[PDB]
Amino acid sequence: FVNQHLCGSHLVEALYLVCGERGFFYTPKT
Amino acid sequence: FVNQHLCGSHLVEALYLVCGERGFFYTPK
Amino acid sequence: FVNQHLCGSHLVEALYLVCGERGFFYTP
Amino acid sequence: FVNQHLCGSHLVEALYLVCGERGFFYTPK
Amino acid sequence: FVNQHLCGSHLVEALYLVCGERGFFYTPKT
Amino acid sequence: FVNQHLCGSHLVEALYLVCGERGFFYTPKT
Amino acid sequence: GIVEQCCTSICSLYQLENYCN
Amino acid sequence: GIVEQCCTSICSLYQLENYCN
Amino acid sequence: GIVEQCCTSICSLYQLENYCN
Amino acid sequence: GIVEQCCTSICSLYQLENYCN
Amino acid sequence: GIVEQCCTSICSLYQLENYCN
Amino acid sequence: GIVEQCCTSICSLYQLENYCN
Ligand SMILES: [Cl-]
Ligand SMILES: [Cl-]
Ligand SMILES: [Zn+2]
Ligand SMILES: [Zn+2]
Repeated sequence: FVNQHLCGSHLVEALYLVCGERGFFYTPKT
Repeated sequence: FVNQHLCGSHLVEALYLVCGERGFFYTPK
Repeated sequence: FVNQHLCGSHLVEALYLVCGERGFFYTP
Repeated sequence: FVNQHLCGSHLVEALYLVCGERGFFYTPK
Repeated sequence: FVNQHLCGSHLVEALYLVCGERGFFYTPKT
Repeated sequence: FVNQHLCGSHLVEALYLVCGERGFFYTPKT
Repeated sequence: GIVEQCCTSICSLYQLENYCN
Repeated sequence: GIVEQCCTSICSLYQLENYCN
Repeated sequence: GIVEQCCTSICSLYQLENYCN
Repeated sequence: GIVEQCCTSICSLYQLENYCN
Repeated sequence: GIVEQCCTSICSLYQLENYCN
Repeated sequence: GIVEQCCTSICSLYQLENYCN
């Protein structure tokens, strides 16, 4: 689903910014 | 460090593309 | 100066997420 | 849905490029 | 909804990473 | 290397907005 | 608003300029 | 997950902070 | 064309490379 | 301004909110 | 090339346009 | 760390894959 593919692109960019120093995990599968 | 800050935004976008389904962990520090 | 130019593209995306419904004025 | 939300991120980016040193106003509501 | 235009935006970013030094062509028709 | 790498990313997105329906060729070296 | 104008249909550079300061 | 949850509705930065490690 | 090929179904890295110079 | 302040050093989410309407 | 002209000083939308198909 | 490795010099796609889950 490209829609979900696009959204996740945008969600990794927001996590980057919100998490700062701590980092995050990106685990779509789920 | 803003150059690093800027580069890191681009690295997560590249990790998202490359990793796909597997996902990735991003740990700056 | 391209470095500042590249940085404000990132700052406007950040402002977009932080501000939400408030919006913002972007004045370099 | 979040279509509007995704579209707005792209619009702020296009305004940034179009407006240059002028700056711009982003007022959704 | 500008879905196609949004998709396009992401495709050129993906093509820039993938193709590297080779570059690429972007024709919205096709 | 990185600085020009980062600028090229922003460059293709500006070409995408500017060229619209005509499309474009991105060839870094050329 | 801007999202109603530019997210339903694609806006030209002339219409985006309207929001420049 | 985050997709089902933040792709069907908008997550505020406070909902996003939960996925930070 | 690219848009036809990759805007409904996700194109992999290998399909994207078909559009490299 | 925002530029001298946030392109010099990394601005937190708290600092950026001073720029919101 | 483009990189040589647009990665040191800002290229305007008019200059970028000479690169379109 | 990826920052030190890929912010100093450009990581190929193979190099970035090193950091996937
Ligand atoms: Cl999108
Ligand atoms: Cl950058
Ligand atoms: Zn998008
Ligand atoms: Zn950037």
